[PDB]
Amino acid sequence: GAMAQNITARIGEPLVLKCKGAPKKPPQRLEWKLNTGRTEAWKVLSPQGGGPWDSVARVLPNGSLFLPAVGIQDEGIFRCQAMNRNGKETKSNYRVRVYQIPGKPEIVDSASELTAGVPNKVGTCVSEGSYPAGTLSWHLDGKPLVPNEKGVSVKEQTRRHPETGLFTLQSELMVTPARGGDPRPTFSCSFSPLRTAPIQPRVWE
Amino acid sequence: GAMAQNITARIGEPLVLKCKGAPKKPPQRLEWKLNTGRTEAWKVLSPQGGGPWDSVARVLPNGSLFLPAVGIQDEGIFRCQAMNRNGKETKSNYRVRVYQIPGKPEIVDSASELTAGVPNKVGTCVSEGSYPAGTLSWHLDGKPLVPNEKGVSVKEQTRRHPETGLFTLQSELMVTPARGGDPRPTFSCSFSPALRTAPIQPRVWE
Amino acid sequence: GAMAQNITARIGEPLVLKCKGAPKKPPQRLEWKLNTGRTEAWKVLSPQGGGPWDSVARVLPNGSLFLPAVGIQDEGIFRCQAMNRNGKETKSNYRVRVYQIPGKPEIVDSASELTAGVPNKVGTCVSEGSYPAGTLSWHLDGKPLVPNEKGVSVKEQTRRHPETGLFTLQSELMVTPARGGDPRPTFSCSFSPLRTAPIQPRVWE
Amino acid sequence: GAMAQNITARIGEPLVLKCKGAPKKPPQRLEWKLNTGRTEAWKVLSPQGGGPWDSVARVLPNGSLFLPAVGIQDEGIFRCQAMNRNGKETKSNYRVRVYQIPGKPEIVDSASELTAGVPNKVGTCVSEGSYPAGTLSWHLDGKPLVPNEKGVSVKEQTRRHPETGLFTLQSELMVTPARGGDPRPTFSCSFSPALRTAPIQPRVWE
Ligand SMILES: Cc1cccc2c(-c3ccccc3)c(C(=O)O)[nH]c12
Ligand SMILES: Cc1cccc2c(-c3ccccc3)c(C(=O)O)[nH]c12
Ligand SMILES: Cc1cccc2c(-c3ccccc3)c(C(=O)O)[nH]c12
Ligand SMILES: Cc1cccc2c(-c3ccccc3)c(C(=O)O)[nH]c12
Ligand SMILES: Oc1cccc(Oc2ccccc2)c1
Ligand SMILES: Oc1cccc(Oc2ccccc2)c1
Ligand SMILES: Oc1cccc(Oc2ccccc2)c1
Ligand SMILES: Oc1cccc(Oc2ccccc2)c1
Ligand SMILES: Oc1cccc(Oc2ccccc2)c1
Ligand SMILES: Oc1cccc(Oc2ccccc2)c1
Ligand SMILES: [Cl-]
Ligand SMILES: [Cl-]
Ligand SMILES: [Cl-]
Ligand SMILES: [Cl-]
Repeated sequence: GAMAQNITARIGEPLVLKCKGAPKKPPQRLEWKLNTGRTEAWKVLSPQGGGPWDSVARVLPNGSLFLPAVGIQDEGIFRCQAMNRNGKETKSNYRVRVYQIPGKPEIVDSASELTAGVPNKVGTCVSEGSYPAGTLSWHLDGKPLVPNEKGVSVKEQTRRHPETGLFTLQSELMVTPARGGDPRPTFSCSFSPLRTAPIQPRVWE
Repeated sequence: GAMAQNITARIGEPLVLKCKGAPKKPPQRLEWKLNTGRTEAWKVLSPQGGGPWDSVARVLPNGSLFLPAVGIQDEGIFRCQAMNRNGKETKSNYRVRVYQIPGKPEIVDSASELTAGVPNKVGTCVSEGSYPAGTLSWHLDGKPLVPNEKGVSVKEQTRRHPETGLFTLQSELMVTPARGGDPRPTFSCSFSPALRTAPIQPRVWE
Repeated sequence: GAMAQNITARIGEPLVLKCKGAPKKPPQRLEWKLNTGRTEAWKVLSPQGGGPWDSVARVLPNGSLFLPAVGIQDEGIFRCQAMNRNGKETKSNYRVRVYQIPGKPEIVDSASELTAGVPNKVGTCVSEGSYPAGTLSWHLDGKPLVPNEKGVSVKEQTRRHPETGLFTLQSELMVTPARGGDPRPTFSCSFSPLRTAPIQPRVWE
Repeated sequence: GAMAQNITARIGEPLVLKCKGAPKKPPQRLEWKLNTGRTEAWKVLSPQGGGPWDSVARVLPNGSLFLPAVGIQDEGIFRCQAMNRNGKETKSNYRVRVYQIPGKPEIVDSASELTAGVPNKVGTCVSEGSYPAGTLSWHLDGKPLVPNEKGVSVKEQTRRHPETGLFTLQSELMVTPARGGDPRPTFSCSFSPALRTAPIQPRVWE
């Protein structure tokens, strides 16, 4: 596309996009065009407004575009063209990316004992309400644990809320502990674009 | 994919999908899996149910899957696997395609007079509330008018309702009437995937 | 989107799109913009050309846009803006939809005998090389046969060529013939957006 | 979907996916199913193979699935079901995500002088050949520069190669230098999903 300002917009929150170069208040010669999950190619929005789009996005008195509560379908491109009192045309181009932060992840199941030298199910971590999905990461004593790296295995499931579209992640960690290591290791789970309480199992030689 | 029964489901209407080979009532060994606009790959649904999915699709006592009101996002694939009393497994595979019929199309503007031998704007037709979009067709004396036929030109605009996702179509017809033709032709507009407009009958000058 | 001319373009065939209002030959003040399966939002193409896009679409001397062989990814929107010798701006807007016609469908398996009053597998029809997929229809004595209509059952499979993206369809027809009907019915299969040879089984009362 | 091993596969490189629990060599009771950019829902692949798919993915003697050179359209889900000698079934489920690393980013234009207290165009950075697109980040004296921070503005353009589908990024940085700061700041550009540019060191006037 064209040169644009990247905007990250949280779902459920308002968004105001500036129409650069527009007169401070009406009358203004300006037009907004957007191409999002709600449109078939470009949709034109004018200061007059009207219709179904008045429930979604409206042009404010200062010419800015206002969305009262961003949704997944508002991802896309938003552009304004305005004329100033003289007659200079000014363009504003925005690439809008939407997101949602999940709740704190939690460990829903965990082993209290691990046996060194054999594979063990360490635990299951769940995260609810992210957009886009993201992924869950595991940590050992505060250091990242790399999946499928000869001893560490991670499997993950992604499910979508049928109405909101937000993602729930469920990740399972298996480890083969090395003999002669820490007997009370600390494991934790985090959401990769917060972190869980650490679980502290016992390891046997 | 696999061999499936094609199902067409109207938006807003209920849908019942049969789980072939399931026992008539509980207990039943059966499982539904669906992959639609609402899922990340396959979602498993069981007779027990529960959770957010109970507002969208639930397994009935006879093992069928029931959606109270189909939406655009229910397009996709729906499968059941069941075991009968004897113990034979039976699979059911459905490809669900969703649609909505628009209201009757309307002519929102039309010429009352056309001049033969020059291009004329005949009229504008609008259709609201289709899914998928479809297209608008023009007719002259009950015969189809083919766009871009050296004399017939058609332009069309498709807009999407920002909350329902249903389409509104707006089509403009221009024609160059041939000298020595019908002086009172009849034009009509139709929705193409009743649904035809009242005909307009302008006057043509030689 | 905006008011556009709908263009249907066959895959593998050239496409020429007119830039209305452009001067007949250079120099011309004109610009093409396209948004297709090949682009991230709008891509601008100029008469000078250059780069990777010269293998796909180029502006001709008369200002028209030329694609030597349309592919699936050329579906989308194509627009031109030009200035004439005076200075009138003219816009051209095209919505391009791509397709491919399959080969003649064929019956790959068929019953030679049907028993009235019970379900029978009548036959299997295959169509190769369509885009978009389309569907296969069955006919009895030249009349359409409606699927899942208490006596008629149709199942269909759609597969995609891994490299070309063209679709292969396979449809199976089952019928429960009505007692006291035609003893030598004629069935045929057709591609719905040609037709097969009719199969003519024998029916028993 | 279901519980799966996440696999990251570089475009143009081979990929081997293990069919867990399959016998080491034929005969094997196993089946692969994949749903990717190349398929309409699930495609079944067998050890026998054959057809157009033999140019893309084939089952090896040990039952693993092999793709000689991954492409963008191989993103998706790959599953195996096998039976061992005893007779136990084992399933393998993979979620395959494809990527490509761009070339080293470059500064294609830069200011040699900046004026404190006014907005200045610092430079333009370009990255070619990423998948998915990614983004370009700017740094000042090794610290991240946050866009739209009342004084820092960044605009970016993403273009797609019309035949390979790989992305080219172009990012422009503008800053309003604060009076009384470093007179020879160092700016650099980096690719964000080595891959950092040489730093530019303009002069700033008070
Ligand atoms: C490249 C670029 C950046 C910012 C705005 C625009 C507009 C536009 C937006 C609203 C109204 C009229 C024109 C256009 C166009 O459509 O030509 N291009 C733009
Ligand atoms: C090819 C085909 C047709 C109809 C149903 C299925 C199921 C299934 C559906 C629900 C529960 C368990 C299995 C599967 C599978 O997943 O193997 N394949 C199927
Ligand atoms: C609504 C409509 C119809 C046909 C062409 C255009 C262009 C355009 C195309 C190429 C170059 C410059 C402008 C624009 C725009 O971008 O404003 N809108 C258009
Ligand atoms: C949930 C899950 C994990 C891994 C493999 C499978 C298979 C499968 C794959 C290839 C062949 C036969 C079955 C199925 C199914 O289709 O039921 N479900 C699976
Ligand atoms: O929608 C509107 C409302 C008022 C004036 C207007 O005029 C412009 C058209 C295009 C670009 C800039 C200005 C457009
Ligand atoms: O975009 C919207 C959507 C709904 C209503 C609306 O009208 C307002 C007037 C004053 C304050 C806030 C909103 C504007
Ligand atoms: O035929 C099947 C296939 C898979 C599982 C199954 O067992 C279930 C019973 C109730 C609910 C969900 C699953 C029965
Ligand atoms: O790409 C080009 C090449 C030459 C002239 C030109 O000037 C225009 C810009 C936009 C619209 C119409 C004309 C654009
Ligand atoms: O769009 C293209 C693509 C490849 C080559 C090309 O150059 C030609 C010159 C003369 C005749 C035909 C083609 C134009
Ligand atoms: O474990 C399985 C699951 C499904 C089918 C199967 O039998 C096949 C043997 C060879 C090739 C394809 C299928 C074995
Ligand atoms: Cl899901
Ligand atoms: Cl729209
Ligand atoms: Cl397929
Ligand atoms: Cl592009």
